[PDB]
Amino acid sequence: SAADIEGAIEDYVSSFEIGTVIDAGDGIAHVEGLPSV
Amino acid sequence: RFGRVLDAEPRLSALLSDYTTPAEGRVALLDKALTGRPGVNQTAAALLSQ
Amino acid sequence: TAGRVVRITGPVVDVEFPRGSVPELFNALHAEITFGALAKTLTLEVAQHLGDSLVRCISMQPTDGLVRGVEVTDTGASISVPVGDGVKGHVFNALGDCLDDPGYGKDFEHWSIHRKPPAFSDLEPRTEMLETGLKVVDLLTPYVRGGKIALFGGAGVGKTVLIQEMINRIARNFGGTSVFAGVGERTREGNDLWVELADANVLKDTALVFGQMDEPPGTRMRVALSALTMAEFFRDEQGQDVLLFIDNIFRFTQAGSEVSTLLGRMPSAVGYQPTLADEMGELQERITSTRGRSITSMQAVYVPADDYTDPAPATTFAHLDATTELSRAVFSKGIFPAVDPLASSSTILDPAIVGDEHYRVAQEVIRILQRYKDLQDIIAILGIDELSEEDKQLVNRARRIERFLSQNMMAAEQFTGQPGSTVPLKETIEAFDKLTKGEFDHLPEQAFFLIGGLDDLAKKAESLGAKL
Ligand SMILES: Nc1ncnc2c1ncn2[C@@H]1O[C@H](COP(=O)(O)OP(=O)(O)O)[C@@H](O)[C@H]1O
Ligand SMILES: [Mg+2]
Repeated sequence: SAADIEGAIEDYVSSFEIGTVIDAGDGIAHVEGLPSV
Repeated sequence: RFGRVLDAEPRLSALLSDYTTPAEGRVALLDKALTGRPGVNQTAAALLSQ
Repeated sequence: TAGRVVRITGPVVDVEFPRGSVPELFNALHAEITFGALAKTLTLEVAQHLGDSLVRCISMQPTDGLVRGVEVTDTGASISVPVGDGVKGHVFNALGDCLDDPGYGKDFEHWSIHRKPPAFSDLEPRTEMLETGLKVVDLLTPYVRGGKIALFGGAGVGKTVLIQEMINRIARNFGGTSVFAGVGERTREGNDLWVELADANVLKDTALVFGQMDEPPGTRMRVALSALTMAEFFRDEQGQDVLLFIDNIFRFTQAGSEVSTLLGRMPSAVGYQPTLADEMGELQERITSTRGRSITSMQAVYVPADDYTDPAPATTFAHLDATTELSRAVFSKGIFPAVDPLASSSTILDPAIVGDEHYRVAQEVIRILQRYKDLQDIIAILGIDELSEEDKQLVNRARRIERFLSQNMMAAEQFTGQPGSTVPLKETIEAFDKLTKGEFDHLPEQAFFLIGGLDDLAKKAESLGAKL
């Protein structure tokens, strides 16, 4: 069809910030999440 | 055929390739987008979904 | 068909693109920083294809405020700068934006800053002297019209003062176009040069391109290419003589080394990038005169830590027709310009080009200074009184010669209050011939310090109680 695919992907996108410290030490931390930081 | 259309449609391939999103949702997206069409072999559709 | 930022680390940015939309190497891409305080548009130069549709790029502007996953747009071409007669009399940055008149030059012809050097068959050796009026330069390191000239030296030895002096002496009465490239140097110096050229009326014939040491490494890498692109347009299209000034070309190499390790390259010796010689060769081989099209290029080459064996200046040495090497020792002795007469060199300092008299006088001066350098330690320990009479005579002659090689420069007045002077080449040769023969041995050495020709020497000697 090549058109219903776009509708399906748009419906998926429409269907769907605090990070977490994954490690730390010596004054350096690594944090997961925060995609828009 | 599905491989060729996926190669020529990078956006759907990228969305389906990601593994962070729930698997059930991705399978449903593939069904309602590509492999749920009327004229599709059942076995090939099942293999692709798996 | 647009990419997205994936990884950010300092000035290096990784961008992921869709299949078949990976930008070519050196392509310019655009990204948005929307944070109000730092809002801007980043220009990123594609440096590597990492595979998996990823590309590593160097940001031309600081990446502070950049967010992962923001859209990246591909312009389809490398960084391009305006070219034409319109760039004369204006100040640009590495990206071709007009600093003194924003929006100016946007309608000009634009040339990509990445370009292959002239074909070997188009190259032609240049062996014509370019008289400057500076005694040491004219005698021992004669410059070449249409050739490549460099001023080597450590930090604060007078490279910039000499660059300004040569702008005063050569560019002021230059028929053609001048291009100045401030590469990773002080913004204050750039403003001072801009104002000085405006006051001297040379600005109308000069195109200034500034990328300062406060800029990210990419700008310091590409500003030299931008200025060289303008100069290349003037050489190849307009077909007029071009004066090119670069200060400091070492900053190009330094920025390359700064980004090398973040680009994933294993470091070479002395912490430099493995590609130092190749990148420097590309850039320098673009800076040249072809057959019938002349570019006289003068470059200030910073020598890290006064170490002339450092790989950067060592690699740069091979690219010059003439090199004036400034020495920290000479500087600390109060001799200006702080030229090392024994380390400097020129390819046209042979009897065929400069003539037998000039060559002989220069060689005699070099020999005397070399012998004095050899005897300095003995003089320091055992004193001059333990030298042979001929060696005492040579030591006196050498001290006078080394003082006379110093000169009051036009650009040095701001530092000494003494107006500058110019010495014709014939007068310089005659004066140093007389000096090497001991005709001025009776004058005090202080009479030879920071003066011009023989008339200045006579006047200063009279002021000091001696008759020339
Ligand atoms: N001909 C000169 N006469 C007197 N002082 C000079 C002369 N040349 C340089 N100097 C002094 O040395 C300093 C360094 O000069 P400059 O060329 O600006 O630095 P660099 O050598 O690092 O480029 C100047 O600020 C000036 O005070
Ligand atoms: Mg300087």
